[PDB]
Amino acid sequence: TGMSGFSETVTIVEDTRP
Amino acid sequence: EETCFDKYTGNTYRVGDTYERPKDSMIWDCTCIGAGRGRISCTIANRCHEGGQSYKIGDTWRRPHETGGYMLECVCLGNGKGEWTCKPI
Repeated sequence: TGMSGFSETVTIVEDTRP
Repeated sequence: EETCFDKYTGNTYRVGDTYERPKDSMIWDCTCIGAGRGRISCTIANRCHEGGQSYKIGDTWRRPHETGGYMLECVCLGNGKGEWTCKPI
């Protein structure tokens, strides 16, 4: 009678001064 | 003072600052880490991106159930997995 789920799961790492 | 610059928000952050970055029709939760490289980490793992909206943990929303006879109320749990759950109204 209900519903469940998982949304998009992402982690981004950026070195703005490499 | 060590900083991070986010080219999308246009802001400069100190190490440990957290902030939102809208991108890709989603909202990223970002952190200025620094690490001597202006390192920024951004995640959606603790958001729910459902029905074209962005929800934080504890936010609720509604969607129809598949049978169509009733509405569901959904809440974002997160759990590092973008987890959400819905109960009938």
